[PDB]
Amino acid sequence: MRKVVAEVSIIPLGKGASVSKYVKKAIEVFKKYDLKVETNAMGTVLEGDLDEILKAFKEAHSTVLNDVDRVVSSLKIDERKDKENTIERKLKAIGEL
Amino acid sequence: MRKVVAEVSIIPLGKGASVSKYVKKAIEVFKKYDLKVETNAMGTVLEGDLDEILKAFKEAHSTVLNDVDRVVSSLKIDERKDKENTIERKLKAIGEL
Amino acid sequence: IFMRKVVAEVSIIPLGKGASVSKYVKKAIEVFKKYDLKVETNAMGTVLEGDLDEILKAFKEAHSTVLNDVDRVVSSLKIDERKDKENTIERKLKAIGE
Amino acid sequence: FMRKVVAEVSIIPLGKGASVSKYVKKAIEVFKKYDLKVETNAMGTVLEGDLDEILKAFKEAHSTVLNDVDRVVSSLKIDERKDKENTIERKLKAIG
Repeated sequence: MRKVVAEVSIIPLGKGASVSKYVKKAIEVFKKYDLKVETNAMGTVLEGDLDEILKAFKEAHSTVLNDVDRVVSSLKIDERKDKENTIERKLKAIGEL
Repeated sequence: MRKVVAEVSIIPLGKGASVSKYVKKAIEVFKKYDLKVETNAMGTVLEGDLDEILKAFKEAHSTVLNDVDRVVSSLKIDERKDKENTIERKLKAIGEL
Repeated sequence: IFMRKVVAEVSIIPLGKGASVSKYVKKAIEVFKKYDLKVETNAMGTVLEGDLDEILKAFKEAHSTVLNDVDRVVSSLKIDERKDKENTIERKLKAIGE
Repeated sequence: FMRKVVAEVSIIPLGKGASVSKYVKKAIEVFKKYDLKVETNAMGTVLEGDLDEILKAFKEAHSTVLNDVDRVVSSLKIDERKDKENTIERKLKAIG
């Protein structure tokens, strides 16, 4: 287990401004993995194994691409080896929990 | 009032992995403006006038830079003309409210 | 005083109908050329060098120009600023041996 | 089975003294070990090649830099389309 905190956004192009079903489809993929999932208005934060996050990201990106012609997906990872890599700690450290 | 939804992250390249202090300074800066501020584990989501968000972004970036030698800040704007640009609608649209 | 130099990268994603957005990407780039900035376009975004306020204004105009033709646009601006060294594309690339 | 995509990556180490060029250079050397076209710019590195290879390269680059510091924030952005080839060349030509 190599825990990290990440943020992902899967954006489909060519379908117009209303793409909520695609964003929802991606979130469903993340939930299939052993990850804590916190969705916000601009993306989804994930907490879990680095490899699992990488697999989930690829699957989320691919599942949306299956229904559209083009997708721009972003993955940001924040990992430190001196403290626990969790969403709770991160939030508590800045008074957002 | 040209409302948009955005996500920002201000990362200082000074001290080690310890930078929660700077993250908090930025959040407080945003809250001085007439913006809805929703912070998550990987950044802060903002809702409000575009010009106000740009101003806030610059100040937040600057306030953190005042204490360190280098800062890498990110601003992502999501704006549409067919529906209201609110955090509430975005979350409701994907069933995450 | 009239120059607070930084290096930045901008990418604009239009969410419209049809497969291809190069037309809008091109439009945004043309906007950058109206400001006193060094412009280095790559396959995933555009790198800019110049005054922070000018980059912010250029960013807003680029985003707005594309939004003029589509219903929704997701635009990204990343700023890299340091006070211990010069903020230029040149120094960044030479430092990397590129 | 090739699945070509274009991506951009930035590996940013936290806590070492504003100057992190040696770490950025290290990440770049890692990308070069993969069969990917590598085009570095002042704010990141653009990659072209197989998706899995890019994901692996991203992981290894992030990990290599993390080996020398306490914290690293790495970003990966993928742009993939099914209606046209996924090359840096085409993307650049399409926009002049």
